[PDB]
Amino acid sequence: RAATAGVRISHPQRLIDPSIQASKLELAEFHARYADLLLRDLRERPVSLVRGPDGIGGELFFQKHAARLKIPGIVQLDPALDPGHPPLLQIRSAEALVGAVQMGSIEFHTWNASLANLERPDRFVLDLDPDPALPWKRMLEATQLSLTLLDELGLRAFLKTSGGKGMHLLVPLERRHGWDEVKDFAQAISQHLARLMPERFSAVSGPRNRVGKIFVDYLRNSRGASTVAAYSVRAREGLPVSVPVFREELDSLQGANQWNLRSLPQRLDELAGDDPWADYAGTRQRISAAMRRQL
Repeated sequence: RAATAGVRISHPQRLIDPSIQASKLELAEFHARYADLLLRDLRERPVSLVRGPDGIGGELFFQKHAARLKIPGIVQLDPALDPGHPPLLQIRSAEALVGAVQMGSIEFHTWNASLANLERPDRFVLDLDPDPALPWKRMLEATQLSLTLLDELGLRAFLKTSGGKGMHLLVPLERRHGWDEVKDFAQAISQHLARLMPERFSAVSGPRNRVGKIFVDYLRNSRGASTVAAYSVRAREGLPVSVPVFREELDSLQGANQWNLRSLPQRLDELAGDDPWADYAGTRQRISAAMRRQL
């Protein structure tokens, strides 16, 4: 089990994705090999799991809580953090990560807060969700326009493909605001973009509210909500990976799912050390009165 973080994988040959002949064992090995990358996000944050016991051709279980865990190493958080439910979950090691895969996990989504203080988010996320019939170039322009606004606000943002159909923007914040304050700020950004360019942006959820447009989704900033971890896999055809990218290579992208679990190695080799999110951990910013004035 040297390639699976010491974890025994049952039914190693069952297929997670028949389209590319990706087995459960392959998925487990990917998580062992890149555990450190995924842990850059998962290590100190509560995590929600997307489990697919029958692969992507079957259905998916979105799990936040668990009473009994068969994942050696997985941490069960204090029930007081979410009364009336079994413990929340936290993965802090490769063993726990691979163990989750052994138990059917395909996706890992994290909270916008870390164990240091789960009542003060350390980031907010903006997910640009497009109409399933909108040209990719539209998402490209929408991303640039969103980044320009963030720059004017004086906020450093970190971009990554979603592995699905849109782009994700992570904005770190000092732990000086409550959940509501941060979510409302994110919503204010969405609404601002919607008022400036209503033909491009929407600040209201629901497909019928973004026909031929892009919804600047701020709802993942609700306490308990979560966002796909950078470098993690999506339970979709081709097993796409969510990949951090440089703003300078944004217009060179052709989709939000160009990279997958097998092409990630090529991506890492091409970068050869270059880290799109090199300045993430060192970023120190907070919500200011000036930012609220601009919005």
